[PDB]
Amino acid sequence: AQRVTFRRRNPYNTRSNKIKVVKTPGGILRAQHVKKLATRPKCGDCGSALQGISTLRPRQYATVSKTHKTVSRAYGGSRCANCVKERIIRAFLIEEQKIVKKVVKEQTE
Amino acid sequence: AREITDIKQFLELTRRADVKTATVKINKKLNKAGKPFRQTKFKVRGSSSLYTLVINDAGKAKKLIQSLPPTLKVNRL
Amino acid sequence: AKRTKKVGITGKYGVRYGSSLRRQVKKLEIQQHARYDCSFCGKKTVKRGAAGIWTCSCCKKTVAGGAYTVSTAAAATVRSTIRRLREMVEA
Amino acid sequence: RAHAQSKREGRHSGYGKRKGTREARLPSQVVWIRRLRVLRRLLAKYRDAGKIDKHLYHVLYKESKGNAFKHKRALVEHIIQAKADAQREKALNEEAEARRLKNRAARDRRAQRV
Amino acid sequence: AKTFTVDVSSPTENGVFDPASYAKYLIDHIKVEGAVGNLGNAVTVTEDGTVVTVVSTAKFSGKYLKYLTKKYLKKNQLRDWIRFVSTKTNEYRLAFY
RNA sequence: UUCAAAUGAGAACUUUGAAGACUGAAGUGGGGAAAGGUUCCACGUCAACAGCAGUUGGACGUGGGUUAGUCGAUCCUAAGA
RNA sequence: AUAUGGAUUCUUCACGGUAACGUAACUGAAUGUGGAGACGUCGGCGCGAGCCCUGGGAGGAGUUAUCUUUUCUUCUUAACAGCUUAUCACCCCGGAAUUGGUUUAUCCGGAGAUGGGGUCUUAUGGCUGGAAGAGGCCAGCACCUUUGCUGGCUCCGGUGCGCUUGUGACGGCCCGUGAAAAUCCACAGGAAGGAAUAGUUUUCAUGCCAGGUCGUACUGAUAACCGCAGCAGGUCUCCAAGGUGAACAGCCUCUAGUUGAUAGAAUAAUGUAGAUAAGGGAAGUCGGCAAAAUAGAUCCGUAACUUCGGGAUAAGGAUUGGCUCUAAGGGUCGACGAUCAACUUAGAACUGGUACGGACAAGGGGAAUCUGACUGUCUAAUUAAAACAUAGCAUUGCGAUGGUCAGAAAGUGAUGUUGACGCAAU
Ligand SMILES: [K+]
Ligand SMILES: [Mg+2]
Ligand SMILES: [Mg+2]
Ligand SMILES: [Mg+2]
Ligand SMILES: [Mg+2]
Ligand SMILES: [Mg+2]
Ligand SMILES: [Mg+2]
Ligand SMILES: [Mg+2]
Ligand SMILES: [Mg+2]
Ligand SMILES: [Mg+2]
Ligand SMILES: [Mg+2]
Ligand SMILES: [Mg+2]
Ligand SMILES: [Mg+2]
Ligand SMILES: [Mg+2]
Ligand SMILES: [Mg+2]
Ligand SMILES: [Mg+2]
Ligand SMILES: [Mg+2]
Ligand SMILES: [Mg+2]
Ligand SMILES: [Mg+2]
Ligand SMILES: [Mg+2]
Ligand SMILES: [Mg+2]
Ligand SMILES: [Mg+2]
Ligand SMILES: [Mg+2]
Ligand SMILES: [Mg+2]
Ligand SMILES: [Mg+2]
Ligand SMILES: [Mg+2]
Ligand SMILES: [Mg+2]
Ligand SMILES: [Mg+2]
Ligand SMILES: [Mg+2]
Ligand SMILES: [Mg+2]
Ligand SMILES: [Mg+2]
Ligand SMILES: [Mg+2]
Ligand SMILES: [Mg+2]
Ligand SMILES: [Mg+2]
Ligand SMILES: [Mg+2]
Ligand SMILES: [Zn+2]
Ligand SMILES: [Zn+2]
Repeated sequence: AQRVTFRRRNPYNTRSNKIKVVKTPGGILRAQHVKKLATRPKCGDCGSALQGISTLRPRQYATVSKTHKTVSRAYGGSRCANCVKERIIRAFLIEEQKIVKKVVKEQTE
Repeated sequence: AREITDIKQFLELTRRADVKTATVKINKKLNKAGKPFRQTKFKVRGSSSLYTLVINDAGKAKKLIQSLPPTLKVNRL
Repeated sequence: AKRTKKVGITGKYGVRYGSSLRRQVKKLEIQQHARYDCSFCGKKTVKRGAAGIWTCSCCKKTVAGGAYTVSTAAAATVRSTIRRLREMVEA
Repeated sequence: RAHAQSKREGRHSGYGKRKGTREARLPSQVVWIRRLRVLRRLLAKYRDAGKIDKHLYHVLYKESKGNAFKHKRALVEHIIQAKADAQREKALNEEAEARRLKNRAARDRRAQRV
Repeated sequence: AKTFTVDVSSPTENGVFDPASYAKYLIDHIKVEGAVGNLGNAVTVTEDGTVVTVVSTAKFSGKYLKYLTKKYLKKNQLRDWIRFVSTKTNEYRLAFY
């Protein structure tokens, strides 16, 4: 079987030196250096992967349109749908409870 | 390298004022039944991308070659 | 079938370290690897992370606890004492 | 190729030709995974095709997680026997309820004529 | 039905060849389902004097035809003067040198 | 290791062909890091070196050769300075 | 830097979907928030790639006394782009015990399971463009040169506890929970600027310009490094074919590489290395030193003692080849039928100079005593041990204006990003 060599001067099997063995149109086997895989962006509230947001290396996000990096909702590509809904419910209920607490304080005096 | 499918879009691309070269490539493929047909690829060299239109109809291919602008450097074969 | 008569989880240690030490380690390894009831969601899904950290796989709530048990008896006593003193302070 | 063909026909596989343990030659875990996967896919196929209901499926799934079944043939024969027993019980209960209904009808007409 | 043609005109006109013997060898040695000589309505080998034609419905290939032709040439010490060469697909010839 | 041919004043050791072998992919294979610094390659060439030899060489003499927006350095911070 | 097109706006800064969310766009300052960068190790399982094996066919080469539809070999597809494609996760309907679903591994479900229908990440795979014009394998011509051409084929599958590697969802482990920063993006917010003989939008498409400096040869070692040298030493790492075999073991082979060690002639003693040996079997010797014996796998069987975990491969036995069969263990499609596919185990007969883990490969065992619990560590270059360490046990100091220890001194320092379940000294 044909054997391959690193294409860069790094001879060590480090995280940044991963290679794949591909066959070229010349009919031979050659190493191709593969970038480290991207990590899905994660919700800032619960930590789950954010649905609908592309998974790219940090600087690749500068080369894609806004549609790839956000979701049409109140917190886009920052918080997940369930965490946004929980934020809505908490905000509304706590403001209502603030109103009732204020009136209770006013009517207990 | 991009593939296009609209004849009108290809004709628009052929006049984009930065396209100065095209190529017409003839292939001898088979139409999923063993019959050897003539496939024509029109490849227009844009500044950033090479646009390829694939036509499996030799008559439509000849019509497109006739309709190509006369200042395109058509580069048959 | 019952694979070991008494060593239990400490069968991994073989014949080493002494029977008394293996028993003492066995008790606390059983405690630290046990599943505990989540006080928040009511599910038997609380497991230890590092020492003193106990996380529920459901509802993702983590509570600070003992090194090998979720709640030490000293901490339960301190909780009761603090509840009593808070009640005396408020009334 | 000739030696591979001979091995496929089963030659050169005796005790004098084995140097690794049986587990080394073929893991018992691999064998069990194969057996349990064929048992589970057969159970799922039967449940989807309606040959068994979900309760018998659950019982047989737990039994197949237990050893309880030498192979697919054993599971199929056990399913056959279980369904035969279920049919027997159902027929017995149907006949008992038919006899009860007959007796109730006779009692009713007796009371209406007496 | 697949057709394979062999142009023997060059070595037959250069004297040292026998198209009839080569064809007879083809019927006698072409195997069908492992058995030789059992070419019952499945392999036909016809002759014209310059072109040997094989029509096959059973398992047959140009590789097998070349193998049998090389065997025949070796048997008749006709190698190192005759080559079984493919000009077009399933169209071969006996190049003479 | 062997045979023949070529070259040469001179051939066990150079070259080519033929043969016999080995490393047997954790190589006597193909690349690199440190280090070396031209040892790379071509031509000429054997006084010295290659603990025999030498027409050969990592030798001697003269030349040629290392082409990047994308590979690295450069930038970041680590222990630390 | 930019001009068009596209988009948006008369309801100024978009529409659609119940929703998860979708898109070619679809304003967004300060400030703040979040994410990526960004992370351990092992185990099994799934998937991908490359390799391996293999069928048909289209070419070339080898063998052909005989046999071999035969042996070898080519049949390939990059970055990038468009469409599409997952596990996981999420959404809508619904309310489940006769509890169901489900992994190799037992987790999940009224905090909403199963089920039905959808959304999403694009690792990855598929098709297409790149791209057959390339590369590969051939054929037929011509050749004072440059060698010139002219044609053909470069296709369709299968298989898996296979190897290497990547990855996914998990599980085990910790008094160990296994970097940081540059950088990039998103979100909250609404500062500000915005339309109607017209405004907005360089996160949509296309278009224009530029991208400097230094390194780049070669060896990387039984000759390019270090060891005084062309030194049997030392020196970090990537890829990794077939067979036998559990195997990256040993042995043989393919690709690639080498055939380099001063040679020739004899075959004395004594050597170095490898071996054999009648009968005896440690009587040798300080001492079984050295050597021999054993060895793989399957089946049987396994004592004292024990911290119950082991001892244990205890001990001690039987078998193993070849060949011809038999049986069992599966996938897919519609109790069976059709079809496809790979090995593992068991058994039987036959057979031979009773041979068969036939080369290779590969435990000697037992009864006890002293000693150290064990794994581990050291005198590199005469000592590997009972020595050191170790977990365990115990003692000591210290509550920070402190204990222990540094510094010539300091507005100095280690423990200390520490606080008695700690640090320090034994
Ligand atoms: K999106
Ligand atoms: Mg194995
Ligand atoms: Mg097991
Ligand atoms: Mg020599
Ligand atoms: Mg030679
Ligand atoms: Mg060897
Ligand atoms: Mg060898
Ligand atoms: Mg040189
Ligand atoms: Mg010399
Ligand atoms: Mg000399
Ligand atoms: Mg020189
Ligand atoms: Mg770079
Ligand atoms: Mg729109
Ligand atoms: Mg569900
Ligand atoms: Mg991809
Ligand atoms: Mg590795
Ligand atoms: Mg280089
Ligand atoms: Mg090199
Ligand atoms: Mg090397
Ligand atoms: Mg040196
Ligand atoms: Mg094997
Ligand atoms: Mg003797
Ligand atoms: Mg004897
Ligand atoms: Mg004896
Ligand atoms: Mg004696
Ligand atoms: Mg004596
Ligand atoms: Mg003595
Ligand atoms: Mg010895
Ligand atoms: Mg034994
Ligand atoms: Mg013993
Ligand atoms: Mg010791
Ligand atoms: Mg060990
Ligand atoms: Mg020493
Ligand atoms: Mg020593
Ligand atoms: Mg000691
Ligand atoms: Zn969230
Ligand atoms: Zn919980």
